[PDB]
Amino acid sequence: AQYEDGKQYTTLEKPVAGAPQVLEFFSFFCPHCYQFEEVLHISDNVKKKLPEGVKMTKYHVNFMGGDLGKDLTQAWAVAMALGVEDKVTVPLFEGVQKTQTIRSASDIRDVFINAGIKGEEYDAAWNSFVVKSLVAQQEKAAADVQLRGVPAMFVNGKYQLNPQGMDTSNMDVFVQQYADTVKYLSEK
Repeated sequence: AQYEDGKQYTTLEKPVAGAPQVLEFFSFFCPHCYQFEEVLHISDNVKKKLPEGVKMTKYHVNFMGGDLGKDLTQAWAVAMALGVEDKVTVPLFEGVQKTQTIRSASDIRDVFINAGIKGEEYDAAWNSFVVKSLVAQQEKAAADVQLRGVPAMFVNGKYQLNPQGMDTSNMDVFVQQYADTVKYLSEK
């Protein structure tokens, strides 16, 4: 077949019930994640090819970057709670990996302030139980699939993308193969 288990994707031998339809994991410390998001725009090209009625979820992970890594998982929870993912993703990635100006929770907070989120609003969210539950959801989802590396994408808690079985000579062509594969898995 054109799409085969074990080449463009793998099947979880332990399928996760009630998992989000399309679930992406990343870390702001993850170099391939910077490429995925800032250069390839994987999330965006996938969403644009998803069937109607299929929603996309993206979660941060703790297992890179130590203390600051967990702070970023909580910050990403704040981003999700406030609905400002599309304003803070680029400066968080560039702050960690490009300028290396993010070294503390306060530096993370500066990114949101510069993005126009009010200090009181950020602080209230940071300390909120709604954000605590969002941190919990992120941790649970990664735990459900025994997650050990990023970037990663899962479809219906059943299938996991396998980009290493793909031609990367042309970045455009790789991205569309990735997206077409997610669409195929979504219709399975």
